Amino acid sequence: MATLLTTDDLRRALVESAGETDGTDLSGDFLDLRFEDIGYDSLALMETAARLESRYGVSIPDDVAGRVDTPRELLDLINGALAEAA
Ligand SMILES: *[PH](O)(O)OCC(C)(C)[C@H](O)C(=O)NCCC(=O)NCCSCCC(=O)CCCC(C)=O
Repeated sequence: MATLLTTDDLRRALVESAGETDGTDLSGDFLDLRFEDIGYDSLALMETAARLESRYGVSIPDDVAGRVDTPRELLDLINGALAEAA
């Protein structure tokens, strides 16, 4: 019932927020990899965040989206706010 955002969910959703950036690798452990390695833009991540905010019912300050380095931190932001909604 509580749709805790997993690595597999993120692997989908992250791609769902990238349009022209198709063809990266998000399958060979991207969780500790950096957004620069996975070819993610700055705006793309704001967008990724907003996507997740609106779907899961959370919120993340847009600057904090640019403060993350690795996807696990972004993921932490989501599930963190999600766990506050409980
Ligand atoms: P990232 O690490 O490249 O950082 C991006 C950003 C926007 C957080 C940062 O503040 C920045 O790029 N600052 C430079 C000054 C500036 O005004 N940048 C704008 C760049 S993109 C879009 C700006 C905007 O006002 C509206 C965009 C609306 C859309 C894309 O729909």
